[PDB]
Amino acid sequence: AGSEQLKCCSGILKEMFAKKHAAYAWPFYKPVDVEALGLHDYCDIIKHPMDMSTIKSKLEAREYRDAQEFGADVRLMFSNCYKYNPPDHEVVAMARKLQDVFEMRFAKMPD
Amino acid sequence: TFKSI
Repeated sequence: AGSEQLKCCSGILKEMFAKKHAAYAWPFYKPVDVEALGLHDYCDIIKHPMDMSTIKSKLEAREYRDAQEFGADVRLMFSNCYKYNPPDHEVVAMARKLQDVFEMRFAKMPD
Repeated sequence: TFKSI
C-alpha cells in the first residue's frame, strides 16, 4: 500500500509536469526566485518554500514515508502561493487550476 | 505583478 501509493504519487507529479497543464503549472516547476524584483519580502512571509522539482527530488530520494507526506508538500506549495499573493493575483488562479488536478488525482487514488 | 510573468 505505502509502496503502491507513492508510485501513484509519482504519476500525479508527472501529470502536473505535463504539457497538458503547462499553461498554469509553470510557475510551480522550480523554486520561487527570491532574488527577482518584487520578491524581496518572500522569505519574510514564506518560512517553508516548496515547488514541484523539490518534490520530485524528494520522491526520488525516498524522503516521503507515505502518500500523506507527499500530499502535505504539494499542498504546502499551494498554500505558500495563497499566503504570499493577493487573492486576485493571476498566479493564484493558476495555483487553483493546478490544485484542481492534484486534488482530483490524489482523491481517486485506490485504497 | 511579476512572478507569473
